[PDB]
Amino acid sequence: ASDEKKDDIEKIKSYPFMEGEPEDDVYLKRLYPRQIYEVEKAIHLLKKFQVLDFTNPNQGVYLDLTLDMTLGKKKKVEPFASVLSLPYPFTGHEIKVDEERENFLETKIATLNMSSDQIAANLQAVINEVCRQRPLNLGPFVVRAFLRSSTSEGLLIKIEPLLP
Amino acid sequence: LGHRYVNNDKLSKRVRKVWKPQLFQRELYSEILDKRFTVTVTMRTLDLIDQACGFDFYILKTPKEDLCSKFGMDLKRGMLLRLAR
Amino acid sequence: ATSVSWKSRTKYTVMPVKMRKSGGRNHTGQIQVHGIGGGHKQRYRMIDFLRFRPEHESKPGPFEEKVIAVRYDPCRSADIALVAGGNRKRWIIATENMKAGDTVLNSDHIGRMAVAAREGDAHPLGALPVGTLINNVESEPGRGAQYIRAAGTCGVLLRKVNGTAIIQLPSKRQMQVLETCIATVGRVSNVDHNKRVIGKAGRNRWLGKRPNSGLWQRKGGWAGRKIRPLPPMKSYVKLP
Amino acid sequence: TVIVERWWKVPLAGEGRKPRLHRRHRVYKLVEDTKHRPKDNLELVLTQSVEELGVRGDLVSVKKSVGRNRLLPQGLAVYASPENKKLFEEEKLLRQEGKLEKLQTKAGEATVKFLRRCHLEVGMKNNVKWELNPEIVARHFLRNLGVVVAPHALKLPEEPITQRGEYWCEVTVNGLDTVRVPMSVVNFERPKTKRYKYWLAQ
Amino acid sequence: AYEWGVRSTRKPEPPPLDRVYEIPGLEPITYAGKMHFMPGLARPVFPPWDPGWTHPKFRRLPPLHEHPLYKDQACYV
RNA sequence: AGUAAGGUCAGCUAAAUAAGCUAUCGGGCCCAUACCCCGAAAAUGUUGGUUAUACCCUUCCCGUACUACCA
RNA sequence: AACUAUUCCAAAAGUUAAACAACUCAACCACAAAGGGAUAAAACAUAACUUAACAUGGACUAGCAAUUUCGGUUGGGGUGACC
RNA sequence: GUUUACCAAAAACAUCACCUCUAGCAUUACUAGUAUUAGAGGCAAUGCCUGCCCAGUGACACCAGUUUAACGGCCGCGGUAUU
RNA sequence: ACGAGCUACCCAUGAGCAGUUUAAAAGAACCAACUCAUCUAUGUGGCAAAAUAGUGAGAAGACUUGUAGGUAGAGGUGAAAA
Ligand SMILES: [K+]
Ligand SMILES: [K+]
Ligand SMILES: [K+]
Ligand SMILES: [K+]
Ligand SMILES: [K+]
Ligand SMILES: [K+]
Ligand SMILES: [Mg+2]
Ligand SMILES: [Mg+2]
Ligand SMILES: [Mg+2]
Ligand SMILES: [Mg+2]
Ligand SMILES: [Mg+2]
Ligand SMILES: [Mg+2]
Ligand SMILES: [Mg+2]
Ligand SMILES: [Mg+2]
Ligand SMILES: [Mg+2]
Ligand SMILES: [Mg+2]
Ligand SMILES: [Mg+2]
Ligand SMILES: [Mg+2]
Ligand SMILES: [Mg+2]
Ligand SMILES: [Mg+2]
Ligand SMILES: [Mg+2]
Ligand SMILES: [Mg+2]
Ligand SMILES: [Mg+2]
Ligand SMILES: [Mg+2]
Ligand SMILES: [Mg+2]
Ligand SMILES: [Mg+2]
Ligand SMILES: [Mg+2]
Ligand SMILES: [Mg+2]
Ligand SMILES: [Mg+2]
Ligand SMILES: [Mg+2]
Ligand SMILES: [Mg+2]
Ligand SMILES: [Mg+2]
Ligand SMILES: [Mg+2]
Ligand SMILES: [Mg+2]
Ligand SMILES: [Mg+2]
Ligand SMILES: [Mg+2]
Ligand SMILES: [Mg+2]
Ligand SMILES: [Mg+2]
Ligand SMILES: [Mg+2]
Repeated sequence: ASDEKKDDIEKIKSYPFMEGEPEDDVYLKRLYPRQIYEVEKAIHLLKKFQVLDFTNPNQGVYLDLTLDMTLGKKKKVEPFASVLSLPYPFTGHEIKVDEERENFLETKIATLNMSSDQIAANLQAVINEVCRQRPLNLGPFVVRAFLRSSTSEGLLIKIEPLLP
Repeated sequence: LGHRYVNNDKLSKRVRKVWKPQLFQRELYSEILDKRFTVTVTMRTLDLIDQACGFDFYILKTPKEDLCSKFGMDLKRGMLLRLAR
Repeated sequence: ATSVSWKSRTKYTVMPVKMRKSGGRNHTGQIQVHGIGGGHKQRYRMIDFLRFRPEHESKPGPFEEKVIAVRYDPCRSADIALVAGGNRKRWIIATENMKAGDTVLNSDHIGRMAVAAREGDAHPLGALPVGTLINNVESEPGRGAQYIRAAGTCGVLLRKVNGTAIIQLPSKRQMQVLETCIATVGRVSNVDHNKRVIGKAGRNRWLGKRPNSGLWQRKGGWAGRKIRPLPPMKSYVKLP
Repeated sequence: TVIVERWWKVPLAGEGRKPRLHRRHRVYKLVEDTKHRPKDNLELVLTQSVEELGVRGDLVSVKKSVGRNRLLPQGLAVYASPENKKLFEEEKLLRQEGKLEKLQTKAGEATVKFLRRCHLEVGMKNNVKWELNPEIVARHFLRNLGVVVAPHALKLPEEPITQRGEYWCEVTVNGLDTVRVPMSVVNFERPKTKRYKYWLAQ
Repeated sequence: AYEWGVRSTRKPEPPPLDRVYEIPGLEPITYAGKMHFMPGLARPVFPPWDPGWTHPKFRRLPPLHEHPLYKDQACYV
């Protein structure tokens, strides 16, 4: 494991984050850290953002996961592609890997019009699927999660409870 | 003023060494006298000023043995007479 | 014991002033520069380096002066010329062919097109033509002439870009300077000072140079023909 | 300030007597230098609101160099002495009892400053009919200007908008400061396409 | 320009005043009481010397404009 | 005198896997010679000891080399 | 070592800050663009750079220079040899 | 011309000449000067000349590299025209 | 700590070089004052802790010389004789 990417993993972990909407009704995203964590709220917000930013109801949610696919031992593990079919496939899918190996993966989850319960269930399957490559408990495998739609930005999913 | 050992080894050469404080040029404001003095101060003096929460507090709280400056004693005497009078 | 420098005169005067030799001894009294001492007694002439200097501030316009005589100055290797105008006289460095009964124009008005370059006129570098030979270069506006004053030394203007002039010093080193600095057109007088031949060891003693020491020093690594690239241009323009 | 200790031990003198000092007791060694330490921060109470720091009467742990050079000499802040803190704490009680602070939090003041000079691009797609409501307008702040806006805070001019144009939006922070920001409704563009067309070209 | 004075040859400026004179409302302690120099005591500041009775030789030269025949117009002699 | 130090095909070099070039011998090309192309032969100064030899040591022999100073 | 000169780091002073690689295969839209098939996060938990003259601490290079010695036996010492 | 005053007055040192090297510039030296200038050195007028060599060392460049009017260097063995 | 009243060099301020030969005040020439000290002989506790006698080199210059000041031992000064 190179020390350059170890610094990157330390940097992303050091990014501040806070729970809930602050006291100020209107505030800058620069001034206050990320607030949106709930998966159910995030899925509803993406559907809401579809109404706010009027587009097609069907949108492919290409989730970005800042997965810690490194720092198992002093020698880094190699990328692979584990294929596991989702319980609610969108209308076996390969798990692609970053060309730059910057510890982030872009894998489609499901369509926007799918219910939040099914999409969240697909998310839980993805979390277990990606960790199958290195299921060891020596080092954490997931650092941050960012769920973005086709016409929306990602949200910092509170993925820590869903890790086990 | 003192000596030192090169490479911090006892069996090495004995060398005369002089350590000098780093001096800075600052102008300070005193509320009692309402005048600005351009005084050669050190980083430790500024830390003591912040520790005492005031330039006037630093002069009036630190004793003679802690100040070790005739300008400081005269500065204290000027302000001490200001309060009493 | 601390000594006192002879440079105590405060008011400018054309007449020669008394001068005391040093001999390489600093104010303390120890030798600092060797091979100096025992020269012929000399008098110093007060040389006015700043070419543009009006008599009064009431009329800051350009003025024209007249050359009276060209004399020999023991201190410098060039020839100085007496110049009178208005109610004052000045000793200024004479160019290659300055003679008696001649008129010299001093000006600072930077004109757009050009100004004809005469052999004695002093004009700012912004108004001189591109291909002009200059001497008595003023490094900064109002500072005075410091560069190019030896006998036969002349610098050549190169180009004027974004209101800034670039000149070539006699050492073939480019120098950048603001175009408003005053400079003199021409070559410094006494052109054949380099071709002068000293006939005997005594003539060196008359000039004031003592003989070198007799210690035999083996040459080190510093010696030998060194080929080095020209250093970059020296610029006195302060970029904000 | 240097800190040194003697190489050779000094014999004791326990009756309040000055000990005997020898030449070998002059040999020091540098154990630590105070200028090489990672220096701390200085906490100060602000007596006037700063552009990027907190507001009038707030606690900020600013850098030590800044406090002694521009904050304290200019009167923008005062030393955070324990006696000085309670003066501001008691001062807050008077205003907040009757809701008279109107000073905003440390970030709240910066929100006003940014919104004073800002422009929002409300990108709408004409392929489907769109109606602008305060919930929609708050979305564009988060994406374009990076501003999180409460849905109730926005006060639209109450005129339904169905075509692109120029309008105004009223933004209120903490119910104390009201800011009227320019509104620019233009056709929506994909940021990947938008940045390619304009930023990459120019 | 190039002024013709030299720092060493020119008369030195007066030494800086002692720090005691800078403290408002504080009478300095000087050695003027013992009318001789003493280390550790502040240097006194004296008013300009004013001889009650004028002396011809030892007085300062009067200014040129003090002469009754002084005139603003510049005459050349 | 002492010390240093070397010998290898006819010759000069490099390796101890005794090779490379040239010379020598035989053949081809040309009117003939040389060049050139092709093929073959050829050695570890000497004695002894180095598992056994060779690069090593020893003995013999030739030749090379430095130094021989203060009074 | 000091000292002189060269270079780096630290101290000190100051300056600026919230960010870029689509391409429509279908197809909406009179345009300009659009929607489906991604438009993230992040910049760094401060960061980056400059700093005249003086000047402190810790290193690098060079100049100059400081401290101290230069074994023994030997048919006199050196040389060769020996311990 | 100069030197070991008090055992060496010289073939030694200096010297006109030639050449190399380092420096773009202000209030006490150099200098009240500014590269035809001023320092750190070598060799000795003039005349004819100053050959080859950057491997090593040193210096510069501070990287490749460049420098000997920088310190310094500037070859063996064997055969071959009657002798 | 004290010493540049001798000596090495320099900064001030002064003072000397007659005759002779040459368009010459030319680091030219003959020869005094003057300044150095080549060779030999006396002298060797001597007149002298470096001299006397004879003989010599320069003698308008990089020359002699008076007064006074400056540089001080890890240094000063030096047409290098340590
Ligand atoms: K001259
Ligand atoms: K014997
Ligand atoms: K002689
Ligand atoms: K070389
Ligand atoms: K003296
Ligand atoms: K006598
Ligand atoms: Mg001169
Ligand atoms: Mg010379
Ligand atoms: Mg010599
Ligand atoms: Mg006891
Ligand atoms: Mg240091
Ligand atoms: Mg010792
Ligand atoms: Mg020995
Ligand atoms: Mg012995
Ligand atoms: Mg013997
Ligand atoms: Mg031996
Ligand atoms: Mg002679
Ligand atoms: Mg002698
Ligand atoms: Mg003599
Ligand atoms: Mg003699
Ligand atoms: Mg020649
Ligand atoms: Mg010759
Ligand atoms: Mg010679
Ligand atoms: Mg010779
Ligand atoms: Mg040669
Ligand atoms: Mg080379
Ligand atoms: Mg004397
Ligand atoms: Mg005569
Ligand atoms: Mg003569
Ligand atoms: Mg005699
Ligand atoms: Mg005699
Ligand atoms: Mg006789
Ligand atoms: Mg004679
Ligand atoms: Mg003669
Ligand atoms: Mg003394
Ligand atoms: Mg010495
Ligand atoms: Mg001499
Ligand atoms: Mg010698
Ligand atoms: Mg000797």
